[PDB]
Amino acid sequence: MKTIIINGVQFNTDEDTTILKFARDNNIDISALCFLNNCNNDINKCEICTVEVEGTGLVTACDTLIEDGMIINTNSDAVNEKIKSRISQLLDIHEFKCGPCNRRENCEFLKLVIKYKARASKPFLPKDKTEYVDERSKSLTVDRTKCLLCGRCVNACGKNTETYAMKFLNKNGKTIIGAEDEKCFDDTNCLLCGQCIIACPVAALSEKSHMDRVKNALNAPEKHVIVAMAPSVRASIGELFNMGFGVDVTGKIYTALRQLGFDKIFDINFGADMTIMEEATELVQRIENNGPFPMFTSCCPGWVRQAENYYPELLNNLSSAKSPQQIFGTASKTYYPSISGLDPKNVFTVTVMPCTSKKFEADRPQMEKDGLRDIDAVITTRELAKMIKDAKIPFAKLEDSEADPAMGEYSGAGAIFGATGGVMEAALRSAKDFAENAELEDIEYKQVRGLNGIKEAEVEINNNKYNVAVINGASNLFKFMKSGMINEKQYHFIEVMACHGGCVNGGGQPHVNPKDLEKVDIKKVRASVLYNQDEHLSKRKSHENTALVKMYQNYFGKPGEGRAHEILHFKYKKSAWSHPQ
Ligand code: SF4
Ligand code: SF4
Ligand code: SF4
Ligand code: SF4
Ligand code: FES
Ligand SMILES: [Cl-]
Ligand SMILES: [Mg+2]
Ligand SMILES: [Mg+2]
Ligand SMILES: [Mg+2]
Ligand SMILES: [Mg+2]
Repeated sequence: MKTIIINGVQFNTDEDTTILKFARDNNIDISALCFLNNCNNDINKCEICTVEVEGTGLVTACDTLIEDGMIINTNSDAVNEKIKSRISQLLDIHEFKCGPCNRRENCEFLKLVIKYKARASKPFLPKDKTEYVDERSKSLTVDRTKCLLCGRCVNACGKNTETYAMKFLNKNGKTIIGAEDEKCFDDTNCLLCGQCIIACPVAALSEKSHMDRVKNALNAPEKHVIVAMAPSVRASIGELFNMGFGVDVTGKIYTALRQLGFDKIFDINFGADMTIMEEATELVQRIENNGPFPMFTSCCPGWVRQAENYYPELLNNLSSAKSPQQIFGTASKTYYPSISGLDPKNVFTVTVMPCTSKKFEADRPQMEKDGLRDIDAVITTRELAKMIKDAKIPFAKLEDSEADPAMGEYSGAGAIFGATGGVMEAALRSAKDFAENAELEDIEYKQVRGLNGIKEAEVEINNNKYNVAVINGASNLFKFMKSGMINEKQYHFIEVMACHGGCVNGGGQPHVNPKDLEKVDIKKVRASVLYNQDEHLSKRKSHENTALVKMYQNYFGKPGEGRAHEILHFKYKKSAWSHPQ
């Protein structure tokens, strides 16, 4: 037991925790900035969490454990003057121009500036931003006129991926954040997962914009612009319209997309059902041939980059099915003209993703056929919200509409893709039916769901027991491989997601402030929307999707062979040998 006094209030406690956590647990306001993910910036503490401890002086609450006898003051003039001073020193290195800024509505730094009425000693007003901006990547952008050097991106990359692809760099005697040797992120071991963006409290890290690609296509007379959103968008975008967390906004999105001028409203969940058709067929092929094993999923481009960069010997074990994004895109240039009369060259296919790595996937040289890209543009959840707001579309008051069905219907198995273990569960629902030539009623695989980092299960398919794993976050892939877990038993099918929680926690998603993250389990609440859709959909197996069945019957043929394999599959170039690299 300890006795603590905070702002005159005595507490008796046996907790072993920091001042900051104890105070917040007890409804005592203490500000913080660089603290996130249970880490602060050890080499450059922001000190926004400063408090006074009698007999010690000023201390950082976010990294100081409570101790018996402490008498703490969080709101004295001296404490508040120190905090204001720290914010002022940050304004000295910050281009404070919120009007056109992409974080204007949800910036953590602006909130602190306002709270403490802080002002720079000397305004930072660079007349030209070229030297501060890196837009080389297909997925990420850096604007160092906004960077606080808070280290939250560095810490978050370490925690989420263990790549440490985001680093502190010494650029002629000045500290910046960036990739190894100040290279373009894409040319390093970076996965392009954008977890560093999600951790950034300001507009310093962003997605590489595709909004101009999209607007130019919408305004081109002869382009027919398809749009299709990822599973997770419908569970997330409402947050950016003050609608709260866990709101299913599917119908409003379809309406908003029509109001933005898109010419066809499809859904990547249809592509999710296509990927299952192919992937479950491939798994059954491997089961009936008793190998090869394991098969890894290939639908998360952060994981694909992780394999290319660290485990290229596993590229030969990846499923060859394209991801829902790319498989949908391929079909949008082949099947869709065949049922519409559109000239394939005039089709422009746009996805809305919770993900920055998806932009790199869509821009891979070989992701095209006959000169036509599978996918022409990828906008994040954040970018779609901005497009809606710029168009003055009253999202929260829109009536619901439906997708155009031909490439827009989806089953409950497709619906769950955006949660960790969703691909696994969806794939098993079809694989078991295929292998057993049956229509099984027991389709829920709750043992692969949820936030555990490594989830294993034994499944019975056609009288044989098989082992599956769901790897939940890139750091957990490293743990599974480096610890030898892959060799502890024979795995047959392994799902890997780069973002912990699955795509509902992707790097293109709405930012959430640290206080809301403590109040709301964002990964669970966003995923709950998707599981709810599956629960109430009539068709809960990808192979029961009626639009999909017609597509295969009339155009692609049998999945997993022939035309479907020729067109809808992809093997990574780095799977084969080359030297040098
Ligand atoms: S990052 Fe925040 S404080 Fe800085 S200009 Fe943008 S909104 Fe304003
Ligand atoms: S890019 Fe963002 S998270 Fe990273 S140090 Fe700069 S302000 Fe902090
Ligand atoms: S995109 Fe992912 S791997 Fe690359 S620096 Fe950001 S968090 Fe690290
Ligand atoms: S888990 Fe989803 S959001 Fe994250 S990198 Fe992979 S595809 Fe993108
Ligand atoms: S929030 Fe405590 S040092 Fe930054
Ligand atoms: Cl249609
Ligand atoms: Mg620390
Ligand atoms: Mg220092
Ligand atoms: Mg148009
Ligand atoms: Mg193949």
